[PDB]
Amino acid sequence: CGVPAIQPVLSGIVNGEEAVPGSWPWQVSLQDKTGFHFCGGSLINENWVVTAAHCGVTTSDVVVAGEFDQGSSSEKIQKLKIAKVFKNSKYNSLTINNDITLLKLSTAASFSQTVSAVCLPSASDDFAAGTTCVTTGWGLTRYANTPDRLQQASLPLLSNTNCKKYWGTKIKDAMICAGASGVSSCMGDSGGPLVCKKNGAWTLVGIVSWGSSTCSTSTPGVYARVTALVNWVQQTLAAN
Amino acid sequence: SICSEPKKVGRCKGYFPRFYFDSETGKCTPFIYGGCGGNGNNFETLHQCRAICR
Repeated sequence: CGVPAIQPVLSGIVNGEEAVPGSWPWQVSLQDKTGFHFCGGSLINENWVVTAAHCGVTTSDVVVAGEFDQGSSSEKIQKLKIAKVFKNSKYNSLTINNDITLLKLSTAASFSQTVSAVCLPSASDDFAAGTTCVTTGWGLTRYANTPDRLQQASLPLLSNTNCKKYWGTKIKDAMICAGASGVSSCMGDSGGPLVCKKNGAWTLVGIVSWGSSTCSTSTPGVYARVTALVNWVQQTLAAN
Repeated sequence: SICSEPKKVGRCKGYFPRFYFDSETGKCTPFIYGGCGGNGNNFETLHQCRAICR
């Protein structure tokens, strides 16, 4: 897990940049039945995708893997049906806390150079404030259509104390902030990954969740804190 | 007076086309909703927005 066959390249989503095609192979696009992209997600193995609960995914939507340019027909993409949706029961529609949903596919994704899994952390992993990580997706590049090509951005993790100086009590323990650094997640990025590179491998630290209603690049983005939710993830996989 | 509520995108990072009733302009109008914390002035279709305001 967490080792793209095609190496991402970063300069070191608003004010992001274009991904090397295929370089974030756990990234999926969640599309409705009329074909519109509404959220992102991440492959965590060949049968399961993790995304955000507020994305409201149903068995009518589909998971699209292996995609780079949504305006292109030259990509060998996989249009994967969803067998069942598992929204975290503790998801709070009020505070957007515990913002995570698992999707079990009707048929397994076929892993390839351009399609493979991100690593998941253990509940006790520590991803230090100030760590430079990466987020990706097809959300808007300016706060109106979503961009055709996959975007990426590097951005620093914030401490929750420092994140609270912007957002106050809206920040819960099951959230982690990142950004306020010249880039911003934006509409259509939800449910996609925030990854940090731990031990030569990319690990899912955050799920794109919420932030500035205008995708301001000077305020922190907020992400579902995967370490706080990964025990629920493992129990859901085990039981279903 | 639900149509008098303002366009609210909310803070979620979803891409959800919707329609709202613009007072200034007096029309039903398309906007990108983020997926959470929306208010009443938020409809799935233009027909649906018009068929309850106008």
